[PDB]
Amino acid sequence: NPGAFGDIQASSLDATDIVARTDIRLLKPSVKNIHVPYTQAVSGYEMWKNNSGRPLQETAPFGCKIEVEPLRATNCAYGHIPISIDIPDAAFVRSSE
Amino acid sequence: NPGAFGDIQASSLDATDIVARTDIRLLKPSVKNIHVPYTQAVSGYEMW
Amino acid sequence: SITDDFTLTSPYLGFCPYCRHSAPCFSPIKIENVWDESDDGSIRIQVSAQFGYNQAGTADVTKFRYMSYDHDHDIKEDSMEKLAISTSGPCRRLGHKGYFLLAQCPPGDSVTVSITSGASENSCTVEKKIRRKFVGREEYLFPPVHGKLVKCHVYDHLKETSAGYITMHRPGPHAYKSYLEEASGEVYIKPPSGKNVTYECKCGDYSTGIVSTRTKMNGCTKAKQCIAYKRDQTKWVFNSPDLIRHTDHSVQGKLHIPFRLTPTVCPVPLAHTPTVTKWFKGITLHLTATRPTLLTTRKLGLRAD
Amino acid sequence: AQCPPGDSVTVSITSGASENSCTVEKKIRRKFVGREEYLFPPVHGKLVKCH
Amino acid sequence: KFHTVVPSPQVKCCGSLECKASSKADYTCRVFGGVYPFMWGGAQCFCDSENTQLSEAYVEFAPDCTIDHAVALKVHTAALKVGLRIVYGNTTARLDT
Ligand SMILES: *[C@@H]1O[C@H](CO)[C@@H](O)[C@H](O)[C@H]1NC(C)=O
Ligand SMILES: *[C@@H]1O[C@H](CO)[C@@H](O)[C@H](O)[C@H]1NC(C)=O
Repeated sequence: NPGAFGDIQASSLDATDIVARTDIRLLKPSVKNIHVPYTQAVSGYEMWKNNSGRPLQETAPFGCKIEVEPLRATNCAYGHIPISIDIPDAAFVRSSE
Repeated sequence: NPGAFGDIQASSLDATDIVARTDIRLLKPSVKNIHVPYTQAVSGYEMW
Repeated sequence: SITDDFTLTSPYLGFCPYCRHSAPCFSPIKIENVWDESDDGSIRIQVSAQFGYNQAGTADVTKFRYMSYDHDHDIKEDSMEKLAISTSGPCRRLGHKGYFLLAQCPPGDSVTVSITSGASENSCTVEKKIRRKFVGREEYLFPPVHGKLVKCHVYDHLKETSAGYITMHRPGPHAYKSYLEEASGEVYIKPPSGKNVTYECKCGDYSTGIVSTRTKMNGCTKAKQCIAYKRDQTKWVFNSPDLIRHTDHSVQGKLHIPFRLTPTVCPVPLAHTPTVTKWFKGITLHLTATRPTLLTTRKLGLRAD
Repeated sequence: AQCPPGDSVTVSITSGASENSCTVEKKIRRKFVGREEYLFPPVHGKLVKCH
Repeated sequence: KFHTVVPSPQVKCCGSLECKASSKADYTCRVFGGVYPFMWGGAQCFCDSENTQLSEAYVEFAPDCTIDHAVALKVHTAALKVGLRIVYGNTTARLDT
């Protein structure tokens, strides 16, 4: 969609199959000199930067610290873990000791 | 009180008995060069 | 494949709409694109002339080369102390390279390049919203002494870095009206200094040719219905909307764009430590900040307001 | 004379280390023709009558 | 943020330039009739009024997109990986589950 996020897409930065719909329009030249007059919608990346809101490092519930490479949420409590432990018999001592 | 009127007081302008309670905090120096880092509450006289 | 010899590349005359006389204009310095995506306010300016290179293209600091204002288009040197950059006040020039400049500028609304010579006072200007940019969560005019040293991204001052590549093609025809003269209703072709001239007239038929000598080729009626240009021009130029391509418009070379965004540690201000007064199920922060400072609060429960 | 926008007009003569300058109040703002604001006139356009 | 590079326009004089489709990002080729090209130094071709100008406009990534780029991901499901410090009988154990 032009004028919005995702207007230009590619599988990688160094990829060659770049696809885009930037709503670019070519106009007939008016002055005698040479130029290519083009009217284009603004960058949807810039519009999304200007209207990003707040990221999840500042709005994630339960106090989850969002980290990247890899994408993960660290150090937050949201429930209960039932842990079953097989404690070895060498740890225990007899009641007489 | 800091940040409001009466933050620094004295009986007279030339008196050495001057009292103040501005929130001045000395910070730990981080860069290599010699200085003082300090953060102060804004003077309450200009706020008034 | 990306060569940096610069002995096989040439600048060009650009069409930009504001010289000194405030009109659409031809300039040897034409700003093509401006990339203000740094974090120290430094900008990268793509000017249609080479920089740091001599007459023949050998690396020569404090000289630059451009296309002159004459019929014999000789690539002409000038000294780089005459170069000036401004947005609202003067800019500090930080780096120079062929087709590319790195300059630190104050905030403004238009980027201007100028040659401050005794006679040649050519200038050019593009529209660019150069704004005050800060990293972190507290605004600042300039970075302070005390800081946090967070990661930011800065244009590298060295010319050896590369942020990509730009395509360079061989130039096309560039016709002259000074190479055609109408005498007694007939056309003459006038080559200066005996240089070879390729001509094309179509008042009787698609009559091409090459001469270094004055010629009544078909006689014809007016010089306005024919052309004649130079042939000995195989010097690569970066493709621009103010030029005409040659018929084999394929990528003849690739040229490095300098001043890559290097990640760099850089300081940000530390705001005044808040005074927190505690009252039952709530707190009150007494916040003093000379510059705008971001406060972000969230509850650690199911609903993070 | 063509001037940037400002709040005053100033004339000076840099003669004998004395400017002999004069300043007057004037509301000078960047005025534009037509219905689209522009810092400087562009290449492509409609060629509207102005004065 | 894209670059929207516009190359040098193609001119043919008393001849047509029906444009060829290309695989570049957001390709836009469009033909102009009745054009008179003019760079500095004079009118740039012979043909009086019947000229064709092929104007080309595709789009490309900016050179500084290797840093300021946004990557889009799908999130299906997330599983915890907790580090547990369990001590028992004056014996410690730090382990990830
Ligand atoms: C976009 O950025 C401008 C910069 O001044 C800001 O005023 C504006 O609120 C932002 N958002 C929108 C939706 O225009
Ligand atoms: C012009 O062309 C002739 C033959 O085509 C050649 O001998 C001569 O060197 C050329 N001169 C220039 C200046 O290119």
